Amino acid sequence: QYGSFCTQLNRALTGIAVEQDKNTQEVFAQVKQIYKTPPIKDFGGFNFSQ
Amino acid sequence: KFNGLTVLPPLLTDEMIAQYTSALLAGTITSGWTFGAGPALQIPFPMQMA
Amino acid sequence: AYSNNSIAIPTNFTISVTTEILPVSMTKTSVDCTMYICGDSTECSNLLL
Ligand SMILES: *[C@@H]1O[C@H](CO)[C@@H](O[C@@H]2O[C@H](CO)[C@@H](O)[C@H](O)[C@H]2NC(C)=O)[C@H](O)[C@H]1NC(C)=O
Ligand SMILES: *[C@@H]1O[C@H](CO)[C@@H](O)[C@H](O)[C@H]1NC(C)=O
Ligand SMILES: *[C@@H]1O[C@H](CO)[C@@H](O)[C@H](O)[C@H]1NC(C)=O
Repeated sequence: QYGSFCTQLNRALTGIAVEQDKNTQEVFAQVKQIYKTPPIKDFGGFNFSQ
Repeated sequence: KFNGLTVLPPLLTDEMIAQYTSALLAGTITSGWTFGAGPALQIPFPMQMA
Repeated sequence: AYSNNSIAIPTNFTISVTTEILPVSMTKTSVDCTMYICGDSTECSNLLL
């Protein structure tokens, strides 16, 4: 009988949970494919091994 | 893990977000920005700095 | 692959238009305690004040 105070917290709280998935999806998902570095890694001096 | 409290994992596992990071690093050194603006291209890195 | 003396120059172009959606305003609303918490009630209105 206290009302819908219970649900509003749950539904509102879940919004942040779904929000996090949308945050990461729009940060790292910037390419429509997958790229692999070439086997030989001669880059004219630069070392990317780090 | 207390009462009524729970935690859900991120959308992308760290083992997977590394996949996006690997692709972006692999695509940036082998195709400059060309992969972002269209298909990736073979522009070698030593001259890409130029 | 890679090559010290290699290049890449586009020989053609394609014009593209993309749509970006941005909200600029939301429905403005106003609420009144004198009518919300208490409805045309003298005793309730007196208690509220
Ligand atoms: C990795 O980057 C560094 C940049 O200098 C280089 O690795 C060095 O290689 C020399 C040659 O044996 C070593 O004495 C150094 O200890 C290495 N590290 C550093 C920090 O100097 C190299 O250009 C790149 N390639 C490799 C395989 O390390
Ligand atoms: C690039 O590397 C090749 C090795 O195949 C070398 O012959 C060439 O001289 C290098 N370019 C420059 C500008 O040093
Ligand atoms: C560029 O691409 C368009 C695509 O239809 C084509 O009609 C045009 O002939 C191309 N330009 C050249 C110089 O090939």
